Amino acid sequence: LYTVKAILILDNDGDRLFAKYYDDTYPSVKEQKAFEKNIFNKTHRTDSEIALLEGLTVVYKSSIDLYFYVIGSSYENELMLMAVLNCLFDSLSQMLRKNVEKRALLENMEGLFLAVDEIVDGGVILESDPQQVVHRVAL
Amino acid sequence: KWSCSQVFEGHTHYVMQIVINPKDNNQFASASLDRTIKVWQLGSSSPNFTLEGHEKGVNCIDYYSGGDKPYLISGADDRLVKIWDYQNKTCVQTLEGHAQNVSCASFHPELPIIITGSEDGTVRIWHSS
Amino acid sequence: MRILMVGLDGAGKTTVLYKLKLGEVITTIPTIGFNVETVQYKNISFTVWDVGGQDRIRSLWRHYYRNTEGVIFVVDSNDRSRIGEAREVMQRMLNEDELRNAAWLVFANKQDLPEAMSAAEITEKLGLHSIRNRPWFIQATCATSGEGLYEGLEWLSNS
Amino acid sequence: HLEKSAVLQEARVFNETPINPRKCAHILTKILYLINQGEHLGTTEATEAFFAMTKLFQSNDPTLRRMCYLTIKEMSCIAEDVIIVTSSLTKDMTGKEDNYRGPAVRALCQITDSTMLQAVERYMKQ
Repeated sequence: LYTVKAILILDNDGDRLFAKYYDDTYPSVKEQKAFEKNIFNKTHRTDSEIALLEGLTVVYKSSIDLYFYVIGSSYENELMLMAVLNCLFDSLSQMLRKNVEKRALLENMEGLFLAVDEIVDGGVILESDPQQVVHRVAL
Repeated sequence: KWSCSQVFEGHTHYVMQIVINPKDNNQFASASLDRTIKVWQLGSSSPNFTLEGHEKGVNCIDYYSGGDKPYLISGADDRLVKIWDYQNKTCVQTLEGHAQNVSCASFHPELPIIITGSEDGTVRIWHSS
Repeated sequence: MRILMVGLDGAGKTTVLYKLKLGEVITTIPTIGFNVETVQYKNISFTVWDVGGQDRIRSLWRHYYRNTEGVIFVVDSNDRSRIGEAREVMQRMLNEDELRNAAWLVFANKQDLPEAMSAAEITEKLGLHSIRNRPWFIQATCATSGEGLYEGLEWLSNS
Repeated sequence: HLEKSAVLQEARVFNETPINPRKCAHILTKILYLINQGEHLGTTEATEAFFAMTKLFQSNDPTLRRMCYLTIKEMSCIAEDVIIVTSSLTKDMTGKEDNYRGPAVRALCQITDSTMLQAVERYMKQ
């Protein structure tokens, strides 16, 4: 039981606006931020549903001032990961009552924290239905 | 010589069945068509607590027997027998009962089943797991 | 009004609480933890913290001391072997700074049992007469009947 | 954004009489923020904050319940006398609605150990 390695929603530098680690491989801030900077540097300023970083398929999207991440295994493809990443974007948008930017996330830090935990649970994909997550969470 | 020891006043409807709890014989429950089964003590005329065991009146009350089994069952004419835990006070599960008003329902002690009867002439046995 | 109700295991603390809240005599399990409930009596809303009396939990009561306006100490009047132990627990409880001004109400309980010690007997054994620093009262109770319970809530409300 | 010390500290009021679902839920959000933003909790204040929160489980509000699940898992390992929160989680877990159901099992089971395993089983089977 494992698909998603980690989820990060990063500003346009790779610094932690947010990350919640569905791996046990980053718990300390220094390394959680390093990871975040690492994934953001590869993936950014080339938007696609694919990136390969650290031998893992990284699926990412972007907004005005954020890049949104799911990191998962590379034995899969973008599309499986993408379903998590689409939930992540979508659910935060509907939850916060505003599209994902740094402003929406900061506006409601609580909605963001709770919403992401419903999407991924210890690296298993707990939820992937944006609607379900949003009802499930209370602001 | 069958003097009236105590009178219990609590039930506001037709008291269909009475059973004695086997963990305290001083306790019994009575089922009445008032949508409750009320657990009473001998000492107390009044029911010392009420359970709302069914929704269309309670025909029967039974305990699931034993030294470590606090259970009630309710049967009702809503076609259904309901299992309740008297310790936790929640309704453990609902049993389909019969395809017509459940006349009575009881617990088998040894076997994990509930045996119910209905006015459709049918008896059904349900696995209690 | 904030109330902490403690006593040794099996004294009748939860029975008391749910008699008060539900007018019902429930079938208890040992409380590994607390129960907390709000009870209305005569325009007062008592928030009662019933904290389990077995050893592991007994070690934890001190977290519930702070903010306590009154203390209900339940005693099983029928258990003579453990009365000294009750006395020991209660005495050092009386030394607790967070419990310093809290009203002290002892319930001598299971008064319904034939050999139950009397409230006077219990008062001597628990050393209640020697409390001069705050309000105390002892009340014979039977939590199953409800006897003495509201006399307790009454006394307490007059802190 | 935040300072871990101030937020871990002010949480201690829950342990006494105040339960205030709004205030406590906010304070909890702040804890989740300290971790999320990237900070490390101080153990004394954490241990204290954990014992305090369990009182907050009495009040059943879906946002407060939610805060409580994430915060106890994160604070579980950097806290003492956590065992008290099991009962409160079971109480929450049986309560019908996905907000309680799913998030509680996960928070409860994480804190739950072989002694406690037995307790969660009825609710788990359901």
